[PDB]
Amino acid sequence: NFPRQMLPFSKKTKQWRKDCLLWANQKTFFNYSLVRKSVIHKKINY
Amino acid sequence: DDPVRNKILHPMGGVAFSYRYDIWYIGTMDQPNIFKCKIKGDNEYRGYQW
Amino acid sequence: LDTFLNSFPTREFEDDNEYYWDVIGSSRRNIPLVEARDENGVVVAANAAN
Amino acid sequence: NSLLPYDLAGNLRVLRLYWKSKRKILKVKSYDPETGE
Amino acid sequence: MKTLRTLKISPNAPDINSVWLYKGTMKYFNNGEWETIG
Amino acid sequence: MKTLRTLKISPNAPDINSVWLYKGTMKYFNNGEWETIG
Amino acid sequence: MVISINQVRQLYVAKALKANTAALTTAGDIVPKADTAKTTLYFQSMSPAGIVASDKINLKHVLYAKATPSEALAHKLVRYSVTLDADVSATPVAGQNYILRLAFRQYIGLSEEDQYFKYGEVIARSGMTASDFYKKMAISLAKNLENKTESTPLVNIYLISAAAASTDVPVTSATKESDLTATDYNQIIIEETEQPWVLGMMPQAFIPFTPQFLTITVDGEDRLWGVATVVTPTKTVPDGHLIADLEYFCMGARGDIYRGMGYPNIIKTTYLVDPGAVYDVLDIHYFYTGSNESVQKSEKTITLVAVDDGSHTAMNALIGAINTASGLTIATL
Repeated sequence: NFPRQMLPFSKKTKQWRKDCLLWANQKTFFNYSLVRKSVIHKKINY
Repeated sequence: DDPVRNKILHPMGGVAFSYRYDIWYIGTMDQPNIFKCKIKGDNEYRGYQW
Repeated sequence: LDTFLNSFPTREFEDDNEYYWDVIGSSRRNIPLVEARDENGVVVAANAAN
Repeated sequence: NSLLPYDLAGNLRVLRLYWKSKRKILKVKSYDPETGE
Repeated sequence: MKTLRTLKISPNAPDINSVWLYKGTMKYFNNGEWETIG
Repeated sequence: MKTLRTLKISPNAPDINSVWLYKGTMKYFNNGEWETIG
Repeated sequence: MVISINQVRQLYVAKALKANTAALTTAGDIVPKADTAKTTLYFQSMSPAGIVASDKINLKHVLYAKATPSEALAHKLVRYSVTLDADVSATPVAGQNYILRLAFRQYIGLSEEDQYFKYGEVIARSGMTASDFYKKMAISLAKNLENKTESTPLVNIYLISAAAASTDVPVTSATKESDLTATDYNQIIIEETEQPWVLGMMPQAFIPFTPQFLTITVDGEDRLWGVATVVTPTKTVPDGHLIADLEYFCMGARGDIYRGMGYPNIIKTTYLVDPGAVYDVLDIHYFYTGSNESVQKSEKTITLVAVDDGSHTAMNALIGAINTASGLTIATL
C-alpha cells in the first residue's frame, strides 16, 4: 500500500517520505513491465 | 502479548508467550544471520477467472 | 508481528529448491589416548611403575 | 546478494527511488493593468 | 524472599517488618500471626 | 523502643546494641543483663 | 446474523406434513414431491400467501443429506470450580488479602483484544474457616458480576455445600450473609450466561472468561492462591435463537435482500420459526450441471427445519417422507 500522494505539501512530512521508501524495499522483488522481458531472460542473454 | 494468537494463559496473568525470553543476536556475526528468502524474478501471482 | 518481520533483511535466491550453507569448526584438536605400552608391548595400567 | 544490506565483497546496497507525486497548483486569471488582456 | 532489617525490644507489637523481642521470646510475623522462636 | 540492628557472632559479649550469637544461644541485652532466647 | 453460503442457501420451515399438493391449507406445511422415476425431488411448502416450491433437486447430483438433532445445536455454558489450594494452606491465611480476577475476552467487540476485567476481594481474618471464606467471596464476586447495574449478563455464580454436592444455591448482589447458612461450602462455581438476542440484528455470541488468582505471601514466598478446574456443563442455551436467525437470512434468497432499510417503505415477510422452541435441521446439499462442455459445477443447499419434541417426532416423519418419495437413504436421527 503506497501512501497517498494527493496531499498538501505540509502533509508530505518526514515520515511520509520514509513510507514511500519502506514501500520501495519491500516491493523491489517486482520487475514486471509489459514491454520488458524477465530478469532471468536477459541474464541468459548476457 | 498478542492475545488472539497466544491462547494458553499463564498462572501469573496474561498469555504464556509473554513469559518467553528470546536473545536474538549474540555478538556480531560479520554477516546477516536472520533474513528472509525470496526467488529472483518471482513476482507474486494474481490471476482472474471471470 | 509484521514489525518484528521487518527488522530482517532479505536474500533473493536463484532457484526454488533446497538451499544450503556450510558451517566450520576449528582445525587444532586434542586426541584421546587408548593405551600406553612399554618397550616390550605390555600395557601400562594404573598400578604400574614409571 | 540481492536485498542484503551489505555485500560480502564489501559494498552497500543503495536503493534510489524515483516516483511522480501529485502537487496541487492554482491557475490564476489575472488582468494586465495596462491593456484588457 | 522477605528481609527483616530491624529488631525492636518492646512489650507491644511493633511492625510486620521487624522482630518483637520480649523477656524470653523472639516473635516475628509469619502466616498472619506472631510466630515465636525457642 | 530499643531498636537493635546488628547481630554479632562472637565467643564473648559484643556491645549492648547488638545480639550475641554463639553456638545456639541467641542472647540480647534486656533489663541490664544478657538474656538468652530459646 | 449473517452466515457463509456455498453459492446459495435456502431454508424451508416444516410445521406439518400433508403429503399432497391439494392438502396444503395451513401456512408452514411441507410436501416432499417427486416423480415415478426418482430423478427430481422438490419441496412444496405453503407460504402465508400461496403455494411455493423449491429448486428442483436433481437426485443424481446430491452431495450429502444429513439431519442434525437439536441437542447437538446447543451451546453449553462452561463452569469453573474455584477452590482453595490445599498446598499453600488448607485454611485461609489470617492476614493476606485474597483477590480473584475474572478475565473476559470478547467483551463488546469480537476480538480477543477487547478484554474486560472484574474482581472479587475478601480479606481473610483469624478463625475464618473455608466454608466461611466461600460464603464471603460468593457475595463479593456477585456484587461485581451479577449486579443490577451492569449492562450485560456476565456470569452466573453459585455455591456448593459438601452435603448436597450437586445442587447449586444461587448467590446474587442482593443476597445477604443470612441466606447462606451452611458450614460445608467447599467450592465456588462460575457459570457463563446467555447474552441478549435481537432477531436478525444481534447474533448469539457469548463472553468467555478465565478466573485468575492473585498471589498471597504464605511463608515469605509469594505463592499463587487458588486453583480453577473446568467442570462439565449442566446448562445449555437451546436451538431457538439460532434457527430464527438462520431462517431470517435464508428468507432473503427468495425475497427481498433489504429487511427494513427505509421505513415507510418495506416489504414484510412473515417468519415461521418460533424463537422459544427447539428445532431439527435437515440439509440436502446438491448442485447443477449442464449436459454439455459446461461441466463446471454450481453447488447449492436447501435447509428443512422441523419442531423437535425431544424424541424427534416431526423430523423423523419428514425423513421417512423423503426416503420413500425420492429414494435417498437419509439417516433417521
